[PDB]
Amino acid sequence: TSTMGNLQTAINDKSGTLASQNFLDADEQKRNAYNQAVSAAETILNTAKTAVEQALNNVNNAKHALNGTQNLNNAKQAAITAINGASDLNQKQKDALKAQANGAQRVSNAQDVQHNATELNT
Amino acid sequence: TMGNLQTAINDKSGTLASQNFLDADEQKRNAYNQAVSAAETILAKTAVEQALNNVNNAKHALNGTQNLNNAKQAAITAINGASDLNQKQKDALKAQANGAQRVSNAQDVQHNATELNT
Ligand SMILES: [Cl-]
Ligand SMILES: [Cl-]
Ligand SMILES: [Cl-]
Ligand SMILES: [Cl-]
Ligand code: NA
Ligand code: NA
Ligand SMILES: [Zn+2]
Ligand SMILES: [Zn+2]
Ligand SMILES: [Zn+2]
Ligand SMILES: [Zn+2]
Ligand SMILES: [Zn+2]
Ligand SMILES: [Zn+2]
Ligand SMILES: [Zn+2]
Ligand SMILES: [Zn+2]
Ligand SMILES: [Zn+2]
Ligand SMILES: [Zn+2]
Ligand SMILES: [Zn+2]
Ligand SMILES: [Zn+2]
Ligand SMILES: [Zn+2]
Ligand SMILES: [Zn+2]
Ligand SMILES: [Zn+2]
Ligand SMILES: [Zn+2]
Ligand SMILES: [Zn+2]
Ligand SMILES: [Zn+2]
Repeated sequence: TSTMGNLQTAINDKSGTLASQNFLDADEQKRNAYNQAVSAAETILNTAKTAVEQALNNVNNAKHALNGTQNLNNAKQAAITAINGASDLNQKQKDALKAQANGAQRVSNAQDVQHNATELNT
Repeated sequence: TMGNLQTAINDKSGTLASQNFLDADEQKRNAYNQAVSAAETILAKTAVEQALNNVNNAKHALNGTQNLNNAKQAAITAINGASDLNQKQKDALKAQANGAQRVSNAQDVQHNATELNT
């Protein structure tokens, strides 16, 4: 069906999604929900229109719920806030650490910056 | 806000490799590329915030995925209207259309169906 085609359009995007920062840094429950929806759709692509439609909806909703990007932005702001509240750091150190946080490509990089700032401050 | 802008610029290469970009209308691909370039140039709060909006709006506007689903349906419709094809041929061609990973693959299926039908 047109629904089968649409479902395929979602499952075939699996691998690029799974390699994206927005997936990789999403909350674990949300990563699991996307994986489970993709597996369920793959089962079908090997139905009733309602079953295909529910599978499609479940993939789209899981995919849209991935929040790696927002997690990264939140991690950056947390690092910045820490760097700003680090009263013992001089301006040069704060600037360098801010540059690291703002440039963080992964949540772990921003978290490492926060930890390093706090360590240096003490 | 500089941090948030950086998050959008740094995603440029993965976006550019996605089918949703590659098969987007050319004006929408251009719009995303221009917005990313404008943001890169920056890397006033309101100028940073507008740059960010512009990247996010351009990214959201990319429509490769919808172009692919459209191309799939157009191929299916052609296959369905191809009165000289038998059930076996129609089925095989529908499988190819539904499995198309890029717009061009679905358009090739449509052309092939029409050619086979005539
Ligand atoms: Cl991403
Ligand atoms: Cl895509
Ligand atoms: Cl695809
Ligand atoms: Cl054609
Ligand atoms: Na999301
Ligand atoms: Na879009
Ligand atoms: Zn992304
Ligand atoms: Zn979405
Ligand atoms: Zn002190
Ligand atoms: Zn670490
Ligand atoms: Zn720590
Ligand atoms: Zn330590
Ligand atoms: Zn220590
Ligand atoms: Zn990405
Ligand atoms: Zn993709
Ligand atoms: Zn995609
Ligand atoms: Zn268009
Ligand atoms: Zn504003
Ligand atoms: Zn969006
Ligand atoms: Zn099928
Ligand atoms: Zn072609
Ligand atoms: Zn043709
Ligand atoms: Zn031909
Ligand atoms: Zn011919």
